Amino acid sequence: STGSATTTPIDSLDDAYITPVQIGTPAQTLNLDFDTGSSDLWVFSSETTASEVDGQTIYTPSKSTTAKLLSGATWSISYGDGSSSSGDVYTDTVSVGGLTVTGQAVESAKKVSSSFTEDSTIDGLLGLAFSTLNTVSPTQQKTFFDNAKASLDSPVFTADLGYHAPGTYNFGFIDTTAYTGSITYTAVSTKQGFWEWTSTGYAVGSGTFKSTSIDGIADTGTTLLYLPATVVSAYWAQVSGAKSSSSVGGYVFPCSATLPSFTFGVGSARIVIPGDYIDFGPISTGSSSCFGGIQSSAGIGINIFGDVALKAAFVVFNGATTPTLGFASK
Repeated sequence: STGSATTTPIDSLDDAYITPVQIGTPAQTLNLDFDTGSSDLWVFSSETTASEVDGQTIYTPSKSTTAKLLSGATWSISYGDGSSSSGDVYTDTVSVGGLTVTGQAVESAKKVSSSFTEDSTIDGLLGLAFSTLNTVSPTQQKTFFDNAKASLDSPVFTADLGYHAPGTYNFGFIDTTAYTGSITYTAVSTKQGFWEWTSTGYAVGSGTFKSTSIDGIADTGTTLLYLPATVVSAYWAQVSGAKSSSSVGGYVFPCSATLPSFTFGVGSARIVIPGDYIDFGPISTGSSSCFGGIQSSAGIGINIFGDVALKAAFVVFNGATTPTLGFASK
């Protein structure tokens, strides 16, 4: 089997991408944030505290003839940005782009933190990291991809995120028309439960490539590119007037600037992020200070190849017995 679904930016900045997901019978379609940095499929639901729901579409298990309470199971997750959610668990039929999994754990939120309530466009998350990170207790549950894997033509999914445009998540096949050149594959460590890999270096604009190992995660659920402070300082030093602002929370730059590209290495291959992808617009409406799309990871504990980086590539998440990542230009 295979599946193919379009993923759509939630706003004009590509802050996140939503993909329609069919849950239950008859189908209830919710728009979920596919997140290769986590491993829970959770949804706003009829059980979510009413004051914490503000425009999201909810899953109502009592209206699904295939829903079953997973008795005794609870979940609770805290994300790297400080947000969180928790609740109980149903199993139900879940379909993405024509690919159907029966018995998928659907984590129904009883509580969500304010950042979720305040974003009416995201109805929940669909985790695509390794199932070892799933938070369901006392019986850990598998991700949608792990449940689908055995049925897929090939045990892979691909992320093809758009710049200011829709893109595609494919399951079970690699669309050879979706990229240029060849796909370069690179080793993955699953020791932390992430799609963790080592970039071979970087360049700023037309500058020389610096060969240096940068360990980080491929994370579709993170907006920006978070790299070591040395690398980030080297980038922003090429933008007149750019500075790190403690009050704003990162590097800002004059909105009048033209940003240089940023290149990252994948083996001997190179992925070029155009400068325009690094512009996240005014820090507040009407400001002439703009927020940068490359930020320091120093306060995180891990480097994160988020959407800014991934949208410059066609990315293969190869879930074979020994997982690997593939990157191609497009």
